[PDB]
Amino acid sequence: MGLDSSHVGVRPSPATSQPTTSTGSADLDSILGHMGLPLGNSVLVEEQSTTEFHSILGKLFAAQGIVHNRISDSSADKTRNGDTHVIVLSLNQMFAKELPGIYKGSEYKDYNHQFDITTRLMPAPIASELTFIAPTQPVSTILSQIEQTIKRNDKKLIRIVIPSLLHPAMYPPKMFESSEIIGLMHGVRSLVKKYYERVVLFASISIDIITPPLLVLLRNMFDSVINLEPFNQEMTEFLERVYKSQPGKIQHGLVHILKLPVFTDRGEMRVLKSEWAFKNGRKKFEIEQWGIP
Amino acid sequence: MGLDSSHVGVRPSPATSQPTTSTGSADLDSILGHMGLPLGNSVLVEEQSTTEFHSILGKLFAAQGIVHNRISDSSADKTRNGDTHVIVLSLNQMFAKELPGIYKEYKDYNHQFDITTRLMPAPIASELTFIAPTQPVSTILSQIEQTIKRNDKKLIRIVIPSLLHPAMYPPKMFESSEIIGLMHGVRSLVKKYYERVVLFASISIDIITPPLLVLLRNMFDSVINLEPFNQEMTEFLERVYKSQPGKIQHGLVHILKLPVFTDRGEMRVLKSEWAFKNGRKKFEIEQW
Amino acid sequence: HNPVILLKRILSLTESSPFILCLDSIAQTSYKLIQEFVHQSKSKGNEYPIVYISFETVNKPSYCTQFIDATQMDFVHLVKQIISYLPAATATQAKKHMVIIDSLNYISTEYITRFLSEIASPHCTMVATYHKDIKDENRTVIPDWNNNYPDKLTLLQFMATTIVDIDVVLTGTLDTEEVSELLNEFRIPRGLNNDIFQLRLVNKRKSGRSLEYDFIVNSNTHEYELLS
Amino acid sequence: HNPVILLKRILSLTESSPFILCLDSIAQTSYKLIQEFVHQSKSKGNEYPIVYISFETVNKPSYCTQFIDATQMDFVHLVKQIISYLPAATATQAKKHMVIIDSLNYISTEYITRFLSEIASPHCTMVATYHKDIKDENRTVIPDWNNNYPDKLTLLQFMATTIVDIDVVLTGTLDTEEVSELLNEFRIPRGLNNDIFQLRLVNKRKSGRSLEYDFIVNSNTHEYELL
Amino acid sequence: SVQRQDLVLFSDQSVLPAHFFQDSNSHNLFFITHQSCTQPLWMINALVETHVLGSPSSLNESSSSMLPSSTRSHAVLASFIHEQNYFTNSLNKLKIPSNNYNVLDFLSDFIVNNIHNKPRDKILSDVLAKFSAAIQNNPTDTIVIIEQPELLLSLVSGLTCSELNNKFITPLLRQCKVLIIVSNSDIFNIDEYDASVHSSNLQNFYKSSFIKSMINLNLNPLKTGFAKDVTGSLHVCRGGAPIATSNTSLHVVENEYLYLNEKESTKLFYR
Amino acid sequence: MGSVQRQDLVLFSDQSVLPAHFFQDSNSHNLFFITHQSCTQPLWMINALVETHVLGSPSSLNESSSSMLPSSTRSHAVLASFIHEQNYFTNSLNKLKIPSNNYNVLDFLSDFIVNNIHNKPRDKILSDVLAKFSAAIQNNPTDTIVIIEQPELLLSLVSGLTCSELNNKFITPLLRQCKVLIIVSNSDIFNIDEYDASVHSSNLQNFYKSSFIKSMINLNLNPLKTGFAKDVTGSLHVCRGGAPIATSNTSLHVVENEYLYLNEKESTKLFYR
Repeated sequence: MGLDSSHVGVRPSPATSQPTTSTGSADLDSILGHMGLPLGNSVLVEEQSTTEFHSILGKLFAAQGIVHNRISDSSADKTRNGDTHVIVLSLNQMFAKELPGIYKGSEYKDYNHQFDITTRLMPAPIASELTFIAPTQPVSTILSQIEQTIKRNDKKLIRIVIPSLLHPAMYPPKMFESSEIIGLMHGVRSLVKKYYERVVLFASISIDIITPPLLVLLRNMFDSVINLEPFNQEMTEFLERVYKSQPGKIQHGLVHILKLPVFTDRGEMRVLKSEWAFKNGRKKFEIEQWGIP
Repeated sequence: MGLDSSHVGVRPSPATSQPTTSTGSADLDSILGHMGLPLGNSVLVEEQSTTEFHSILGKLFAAQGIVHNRISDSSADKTRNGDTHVIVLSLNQMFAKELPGIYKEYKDYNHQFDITTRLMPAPIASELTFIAPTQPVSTILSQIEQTIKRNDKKLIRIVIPSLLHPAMYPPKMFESSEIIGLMHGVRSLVKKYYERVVLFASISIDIITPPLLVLLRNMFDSVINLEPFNQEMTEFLERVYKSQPGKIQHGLVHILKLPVFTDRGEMRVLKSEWAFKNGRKKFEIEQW
Repeated sequence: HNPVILLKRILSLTESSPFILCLDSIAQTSYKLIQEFVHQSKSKGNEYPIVYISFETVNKPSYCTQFIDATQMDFVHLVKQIISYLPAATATQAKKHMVIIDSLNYISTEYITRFLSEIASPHCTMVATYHKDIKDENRTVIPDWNNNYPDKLTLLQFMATTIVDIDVVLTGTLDTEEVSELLNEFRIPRGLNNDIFQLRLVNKRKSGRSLEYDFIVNSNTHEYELLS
Repeated sequence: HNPVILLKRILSLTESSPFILCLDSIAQTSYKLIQEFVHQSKSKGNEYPIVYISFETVNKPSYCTQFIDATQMDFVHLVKQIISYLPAATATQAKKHMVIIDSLNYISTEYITRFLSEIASPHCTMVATYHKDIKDENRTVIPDWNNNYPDKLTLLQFMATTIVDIDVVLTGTLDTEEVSELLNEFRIPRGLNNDIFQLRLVNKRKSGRSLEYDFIVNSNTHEYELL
Repeated sequence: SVQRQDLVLFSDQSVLPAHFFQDSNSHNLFFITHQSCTQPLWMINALVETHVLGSPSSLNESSSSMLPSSTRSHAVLASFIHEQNYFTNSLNKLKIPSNNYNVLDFLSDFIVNNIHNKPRDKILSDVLAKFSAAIQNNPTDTIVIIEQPELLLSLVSGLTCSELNNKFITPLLRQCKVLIIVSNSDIFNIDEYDASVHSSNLQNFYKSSFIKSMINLNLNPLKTGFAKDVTGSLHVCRGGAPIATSNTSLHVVENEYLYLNEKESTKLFYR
Repeated sequence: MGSVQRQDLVLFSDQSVLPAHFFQDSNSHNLFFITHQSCTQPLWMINALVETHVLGSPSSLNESSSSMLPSSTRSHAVLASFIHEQNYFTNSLNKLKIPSNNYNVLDFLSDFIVNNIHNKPRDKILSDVLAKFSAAIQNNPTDTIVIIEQPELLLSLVSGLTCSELNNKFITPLLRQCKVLIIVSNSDIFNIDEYDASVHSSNLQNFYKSSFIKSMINLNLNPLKTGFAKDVTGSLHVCRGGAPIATSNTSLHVVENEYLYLNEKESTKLFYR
């Protein structure tokens, strides 16, 4: 049975013709090739230098899910049935209150909205809409809670967001042991595969302190990976030399694609290095085709 | 406390006027510089190969002491005396039966030996004793101290053959603490009864990690390095001394740490200057 | 903004960066930098209290107000002592405190994050030194084949707010390479621990990429200049 | 002197060396050398019984006489079982024995000597091989700095009477450095593990320095030429 | 353009000759290693299709006549990274009957029902029993494919490569005719970093498996600059152990194929 | 260039080998670091330091200007070592007519293992060693220098010992109860040929690094790196330590220099280039 086809936030893919959902950023979906994340998969957005661009993506995911549930609650003059419930594995309780608000400034619609960083989403999400799971509890207990929460919401779209995976201030050294982290990721992958008709997964990690073995293990475990690299000194200085006349035409760094969705699962080599750029604007975060000046 | 004043085996050193004892080979006593190894000291001899040459050196070392003991004839109450008791720290008790016999100013201080002959009669338990190296270090130290205390004024010769052999020493003793503590205790004992006790040992370095090597080298008083030649050197020497079958040197001798000379702040290194040869009658060392 | 101004501001501690790291080798120690720090703090007139932690120090510094001999005393009571000597949990009009730790090489890796979180507070800032040449012990207890936890240096470099690297400047005829070899084999040459040294400064920007600079510092004239 | 005669004599088990060690890698395995050994021994009447110990292989060779699966039982049972298949301290001069170990990389280091202290006998010839790439297991010995025991390879090389090293002869248009860097990336090229290969033989004597000789062996025509 | 080619493995021009099954007490191993960007779906599918239908019709574009097969011939597939449905969906595009292949699930509920509150010996014994029960009922013609077993080393703590070989791999190989190991070689390909001693217990398994193998297949991307005309390059090379066959003249042929992947189609050609 | 004339020994700015200012104050502990190889034992260094502290001035190497004592005749020295014995120090000192009541010797070699290490834990043995040391300092008041030679051997004696443990319970607590301390150590571990022990035996080198860091002056004796004739024994280098001098005179500083010494029978010289 899965998710009811009356749901608004899910659209069949062009190629696979399978259920797909957007991430809240149109450029991110466009890069993925499916213009969305097909249900039953995952994605990893690793980061270089201490910079913290990924929190924007995590908040965009959570806000898109919350907004879908909110329009479902509204259901203006019809029965839209855009139900969505979001589960976040973290301990930053303020995260729920940091979701950006909608953008109200000056084909298939209602799929992906437009968000504003400066604004704030209101009212605050209710407890039934959003739950948090402590990342310090034992692996078995966490898996049990995730399974129960999945079971309780029988007919709701589920997004599992793991913000800032493997942060030293966020996890004890015991959790850094290979067995614990790898087993947790394996269990999460199993749970995603089981209810493949309703659940999607998103996560991010900073690779500055991660040993290469754990990095390759995580890359193998997930379904897709995107690498973000900020620019260097001479790059930024030379760009500002000839682009400071237009202060709205300077990016922040490059985007690298290593593992794609099912495209690469069947045996396609699609690794593109240094051919895309990302720019974080005052209200929006965009991705465009990189071009060397 | 003390030994016999007119001991036939103890003579004053030339350069230090200290009691001295010969090691069995006069060449070693010459290379030391003190006309022998002075009492209260020790010597460590290495070999960077798979062969064995230090074994005959230890055999000579034990044989000299047993010969000095052997001057106890039934015409006893001699003015001279050579009271010597030998302690060997090993498990291969057959070694005692392989001691070479006699070949045929100060007199009888040093003897010449022949490798081919044996030593008849064989030494008895009351003179040469064995201690098993497969016992806790405290037990070994207790046994050595008991033996030393039991003998009143006999000159004790202590020789450790084939130190650190895997088939001879269990891996547990290979811990740094155990072996280093054993060497420290033996050094303490040999410095306690400095007027009598002498210590000798030999080792092969091809299986020893450099840290343990430097620790053991520090723990001892004098180090001698033996290095055989390679194939090309052997062939060149064979070609040169085709008509001289007695001038083929097996390898070099390296001097790195000496007796008291070194400990008072002197420089005594000499690399690639002396060549040795295992002659049928003498371990002959000469200029290279 | 001229980098000299930023360096003077952070040296005066006018900035609100909570954690500061100093890395040194045997070629150039660090106590001169602490002398510069306290001299700058007194020059500004903001005589903040200073707390010292004793690990490898026997002579009590003049400028320090509290001395804590943590060598013979365990971690939990050490944290209790630091907390007790620290100001209140919350006080708007409380004077800022200064915490100096001689060496960070004596704390196990599985405690650094917890210790840093517990000691941290808006009232006080902590400066610290880590010795690059000293290598910690990892054979005390061996967990599963690899514990995957990062090393000490990487952990502090990640969790710090400003990175200070101290290097020596050679006046003789010896190249850097031969100097390094001599130090490695422990044949100390002449012309080390001079009063004029080189500094590498890294500041973590609030939003994104950090900024790095190089400088030459003399401890007599207290005149910092920028090397191109 | 002709080293080929010495190689044929040592291969034919005419010598008295009670331990033979082979060195291999992933470029060239060592079972071909074992086949050469058994062929030479059989071709000259030296049809000794062969005892095989299994750690890796599961297909019993035809020439094998006794097959024991050591992958399950522990040390004491294994050594007792091997001993029960040997003469007991009074070996008859009727025939010899030849125990073969498929791989030594699985016995804990500390027991090696003790193992070699038991199965050794005047009527046996332990022929065993060691993989140069398979690094030892650190779970056995405590990694503390107090433990100063030497590594497995050096201990075995010091305790062995004759050392055999197997190397792959290159034929294609690649070089040794290219092959090594490809292997480190696990991009296996073609032409490796062929039938013609180099050799290194070290023989040690109780009266002088050991000696080294390098051969070229063709496993098909049984030709051993001098390099 | 280039000329299409046909896959070949052995001297008798047969990819998976059937006599391997008729011979009794002759176990054999295959080692397929690949990088993370060259996923071997087509290789496994073609192998199963060759075993059941008697020919690799997917790749050789039906250029060869059919070889007798499909008489009760069976296959067993287990994986630690894809559970059950991925294999079913991949297979149900070549009309393979559902009564000839059996898929074991080692992804779902594995950790909860296997690892927590169980010692390692129990884990290995239970997995071996699960494999044995499946292999028992189809003893005549059954190749066993297993993909990424070394992942177990991560989930179980204190588990060593030698222990894994002693208690899991070798007993399984002793009760099988053709056992195929699928592995990922990401570990050897970390740029500007060495893991020779920094991570060795993982590479030990790969090296040991290659030693115990008889034929090796390598899936790698292009070392030179990117060429959209081809995906990667498949190398077929000699293994490390002799073939347990009776035809002494049967020998593997080493070669390479430039292979390009498309919308569910692989093109093979030299260059 | 090529001065065969022997030169006197100078360490600090005031042209004195060992000033007395390190004694007429409280809380002014300091540490000298002497490093030697196995080739060059620093016997003459120890003898010169002891005679300078007790007699009043160095004489074996200097011109012997014959100055008076820096302090009372009570001026005392304490010598202990884990490598040597009592008679060694006694015979070395009696060659210079040093009074028997002006120095004390602690024996850390005789029966050490059989009576101290066996059947005892680490804390007990470290506490006993510290107590034995502290007894000598509590025996007599200030102007009592303490010299300990080769203390790092405990790392190879006690099983599972660490540099951090040793410094935090033996070196620093003893330094806190002393005025001037001297650490004499062998640095052969750094000179093993073609073997970077820093990655393997890092625990040993950690002690040397930490001791040098806490030091205020370093004296290193080394054989000539480039081989020369028998006209010189070795080279002595004087370098500033890693800690400031605990002194009130802000003008004081340590002079950095190098000398070459040649040693003959019971007598060594000291000259410039």
